[PDB]
This record gives sequence, structure tokens and C-alpha cells, in this order.
Amino acid sequence: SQFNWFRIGALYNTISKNAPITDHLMGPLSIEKKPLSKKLGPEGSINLFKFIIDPNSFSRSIENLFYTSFLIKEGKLLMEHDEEGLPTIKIKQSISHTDSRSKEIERQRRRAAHQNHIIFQMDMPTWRKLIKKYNITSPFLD
Amino acid sequence: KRVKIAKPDLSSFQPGSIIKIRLQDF
Amino acid sequence: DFIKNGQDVSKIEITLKNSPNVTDIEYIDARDETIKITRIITRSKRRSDYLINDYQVSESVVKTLVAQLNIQLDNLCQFLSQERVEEFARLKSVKLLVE
Repeated sequence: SQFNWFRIGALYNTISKNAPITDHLMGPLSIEKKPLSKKLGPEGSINLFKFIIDPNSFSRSIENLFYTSFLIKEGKLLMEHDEEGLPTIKIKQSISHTDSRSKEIERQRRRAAHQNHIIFQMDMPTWRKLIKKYNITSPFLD
Repeated sequence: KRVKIAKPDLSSFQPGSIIKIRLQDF
Repeated sequence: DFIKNGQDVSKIEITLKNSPNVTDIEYIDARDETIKITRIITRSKRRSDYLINDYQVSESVVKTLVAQLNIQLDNLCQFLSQERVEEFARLKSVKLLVE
């Protein structure tokens, strides 16, 4: 309450805006009542026998299983038989089908096919046995 | 040209929202 | 009721925006912006099997995803049904304090 709030108000509504102003008396007062795997590439495959063992750590096998763990939930993982007659580790492409039931049809197709659980893939004796022949084994993922 | 339905771009939609819903055999 | 009379499987698909703040996801990257969740009901099979970007999972994964999206089904605030409407109709101050 220091500035002229009326002089500006007097300039407005009078000089400009040409606004009609009327008292409009109280006429109605008096109203008459009127009465995840982007980097990986699929085609490579290698034996898994030292893919699991690492001289550094025993848990290296678990991270190898962790590669399967991402695929365990839907079960798309399937490794193919090489000359030894046992599944061989390889990388998997991203796969997609038309509708949500089409891939479901795909998964129960793989379950219907023969499953590779006759012998647990990681076993002690053969890994040493292959080391003695060619000393190759080796992991492709680390 | 051939009629194209509006692109269900999820970036434009706010996070957690739903653009297209498919109902099959109900 | 959901399953079409005669049809074996009834399918619902729902797509949501994805952000790198939720874990335990299948086939979907953090930078990806799409989460596709599919539920199928069939007469022959009695199990809880859902689909994440068209990949079969147990109900636990989708449940923990729903938990990690800060959205809840049992809680009456996020989801309101006829029974929940009736429960809110006669609501005491103690329930307000509890919520």
C-alpha cells in the first residue's frame, strides 16, 4: 500500500478498453407483487568339458550354467550331439514367432523330442581323459 | 496408399501405460 | 468364463513401456522399451504359466515384476472392485490410519 493503484486504474477502463460502465442499481430489490545376448554369435560350438573348469575358480561352471539359467525359464536351451555322442555347447540366436501361442507351440515341440539327460553333462573322468589326448578342451565363454 | 494403423510407439506413451491389447477366444 | 465355449485356449496380451529399473526379465533388455505379458487359460491344464515377450514363465516371475513396477493387485488402492467399493463404502478412521 505505497503505490497509486487508482491512477493506473483511472487510466485503464477510461482512456482505453472503451468498456461501458454502469451503476446497475438494485432494481430487482423493489419487485412489484402485481396483485541380453547382443554381442554373442551363434554358429560357434566347442566341447564343454573345460568350459566348466577354471583353474582360477570352481564357480566358473555356475556362470556357464548361468548362460543356461537365462534359457532355463522358457527352456529354449538345447545342445546338439557331436562325434562323442553327447550334446555340445553352442550359442543360440534370438528367435521370435508371430503370436504368443506360436512360440508356445515351439517349446512343447522341443519337450516332445528326445531330451539330453541320460548322463549329466559335467562329469569328472572324461575331462581328464580328453586332456591326455589333445589338451584342447577349453572354454569359449569367460 | 494402403491404410496404416497408428504406430504403437511406446516411447511417446507414458511409462507403464498400455497401447494395444489383444483378446483371443473369449 | 474367460475360455471361449468350445475353444481350448483363451489368450490375453498386454504391452507396457519398459525402463531399466526392474529386474528378473526374460529376453528383454534394460534399454528395451517393450514388456509383453500374455496370459492363457485352458481347460485341460491346471497350472500358472504366463508369457514374457512370448516366453513361458511361472507366475512368480510376472508377480515379482508386478511388484517391481510399484503396482499391487491385492491392495485396494491400486485396484477397485465391487466388493472393494462396498468395503470403502463403510470405512472407519482406523482403516484410514492403517492405509
